[PDB]
Amino acid sequence: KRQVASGRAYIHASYNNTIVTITDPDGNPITWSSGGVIGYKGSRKGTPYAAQLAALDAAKKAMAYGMQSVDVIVRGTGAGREQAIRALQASGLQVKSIVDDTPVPHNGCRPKKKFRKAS
Amino acid sequence: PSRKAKVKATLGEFDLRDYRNVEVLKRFLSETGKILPRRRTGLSGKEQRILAKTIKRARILGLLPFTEKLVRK
Amino acid sequence: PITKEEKQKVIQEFARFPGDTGSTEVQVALLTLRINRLSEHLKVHKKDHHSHRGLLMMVGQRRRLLRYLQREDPERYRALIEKLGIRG
Amino acid sequence: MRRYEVNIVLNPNLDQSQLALEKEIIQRALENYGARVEKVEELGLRRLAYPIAKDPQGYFLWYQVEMPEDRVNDLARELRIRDNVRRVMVVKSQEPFLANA
RNA sequence: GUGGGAGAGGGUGGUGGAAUUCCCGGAGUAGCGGUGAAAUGCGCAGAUACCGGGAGGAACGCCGAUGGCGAAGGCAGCCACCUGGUCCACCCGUGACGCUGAGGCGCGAAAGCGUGGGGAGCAAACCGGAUUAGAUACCCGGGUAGUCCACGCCCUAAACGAUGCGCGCUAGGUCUCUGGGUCUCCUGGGGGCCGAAGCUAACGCGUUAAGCGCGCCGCCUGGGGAGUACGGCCGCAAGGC
RNA sequence: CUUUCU
Ligand SMILES: [Mg+2]
Ligand SMILES: [Mg+2]
Ligand SMILES: [Mg+2]
Ligand SMILES: [Mg+2]
Ligand SMILES: [Mg+2]
Ligand SMILES: [Mg+2]
Ligand SMILES: [Mg+2]
Ligand SMILES: [Mg+2]
Ligand SMILES: [Mg+2]
Ligand SMILES: [Mg+2]
Ligand SMILES: [Mg+2]
Ligand SMILES: [Mg+2]
Ligand SMILES: [Mg+2]
Ligand SMILES: [Mg+2]
Ligand SMILES: [Mg+2]
Ligand SMILES: [Mg+2]
Ligand SMILES: [Mg+2]
Ligand SMILES: [Mg+2]
Repeated sequence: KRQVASGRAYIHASYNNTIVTITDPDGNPITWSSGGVIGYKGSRKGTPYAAQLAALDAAKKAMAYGMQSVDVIVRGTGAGREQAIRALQASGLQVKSIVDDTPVPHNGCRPKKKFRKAS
Repeated sequence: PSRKAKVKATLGEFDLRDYRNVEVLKRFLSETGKILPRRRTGLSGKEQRILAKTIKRARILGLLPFTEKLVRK
Repeated sequence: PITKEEKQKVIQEFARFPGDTGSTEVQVALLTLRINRLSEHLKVHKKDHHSHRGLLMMVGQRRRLLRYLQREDPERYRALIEKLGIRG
Repeated sequence: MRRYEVNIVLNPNLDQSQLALEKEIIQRALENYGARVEKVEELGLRRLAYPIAKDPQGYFLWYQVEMPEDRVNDLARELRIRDNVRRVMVVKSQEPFLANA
């Protein structure tokens, strides 16, 4: 729609679902996709497969905008993560780079009980 | 397994207390702005201790980072 | 902080004789310095307890010395006080 | 009284006038607090490891000085006021602790 | 005393970056979230994911330890100021000035209480969604007190080494923190492990004694009834001794 | 997932 060629591919992996978002060279989203975006409705949005489908979806949708090169940005430590990274690669888009940038507090907020007990 | 050189071996004399010598201070950081373990900085309980506080000084002055982005993968 | 000089002016001021650093008057003298110095610090920081435990000790260490003095040379004692200001 | 290392980083986009402007100040500030001034170093523009005040660079200052302990904090208080003064870090001066030598 | 030393010891002021939340702008669209699987919930008043700006509270990644400091409770971003303890060297000064300690006074984690302030995140109670035979629970979505600050109070604890304090005496080996020295080692203070002799019901302990001794304090005397009742003292109350 | 009693 507005030719962008190169851009960023943000993978938001996790235990509950993977979701990728292709962006324009400076952060603004071109197109996005997720496990929900596709078929899977619940328990398997996380499955590595779903992650693949999503990543693939995100590509196509984004290649139509003229995309064809991306610096991947990995966030979150879930399943399907490394899988989507491979996906984007097998997709049209050229994976010009890869970077895990999962955020981590230098110790700020008391985590939910679900996440506490660790130290 | 940690079987290479130490940020100390690969280097000579330097002021562990010098918080401005960004040049050599950098050497003591991981692929990320994280302070290396004595395990690999080659330093000692005492030296490693002073480094830690010096690096922390540089960081506030903005000479060294607090955290970096991991490339590759 | 008590400066070296600060301290010296005090020791000489009490030493029973040239070089007298460890006499009971010098001690009670020196301690008394720290005590008053500590008390001032504690008027401000009423919540600094670990320091105050340190105070309690000096005081005890003092009265104990003073006691010894009064038990030996009541004059020196009666004098050491008046000179300082203890028991005030 | 006691030695200190007053570190100061100011806005890397000042015209030579604006620069000497803040310096003439840093100076007075110092003089206002009986801070004598021993050797100094001015590295100026340097590449920060992280954006400070949205700006990716900073003009560095370093004054080794001897001043009254009772007023090292105020020296800082005062110094910080300036908008062009982005960071102030005073430090008690320690001997070096050379390593691997 | 003089000269040196290491430390997350304490109090006050300031200050840094990461993250969460909310708000504002941009870009973007159909879900996000959560689970054993789900649902409650949130999203077209545009959420989730992404970039930028701001606000705020609380906590300080790596260093980090198997480490250090404190009498204990405890104490870790960084800077300054104020202040406690402590170790080594020199043998310089006083000249038994010592040890212990009923009572007293002070300190004392968490929760809790009072007045005021604060409130991002988390979360008793509670409001719901699941599971189940039920589920006043564990799981999931919300959520108030509280958690944070100040000042005052409460004083408990698996407040643990489940080991009172001090001093002297009794093989070594090994690892480590911190000081001194004639520094492939000697010596001093601290932390661990293994072990002589010896001790111990055993397990274990073993120069950091639970060994051999002296001094002082505290405490025990079968279980339940019971840390209850009564009385007294303390506390605003809860409740404490 | 939970998953009592004899
Ligand atoms: Mg002598
Ligand atoms: Mg004599
Ligand atoms: Mg007695
Ligand atoms: Mg308490
Ligand atoms: Mg509390
Ligand atoms: Mg309250
Ligand atoms: Mg909650
Ligand atoms: Mg429920
Ligand atoms: Mg809940
Ligand atoms: Mg040993
Ligand atoms: Mg040596
Ligand atoms: Mg030892
Ligand atoms: Mg030792
Ligand atoms: Mg035996
Ligand atoms: Mg046996
Ligand atoms: Mg043993
Ligand atoms: Mg009975
Ligand atoms: Mg009453």
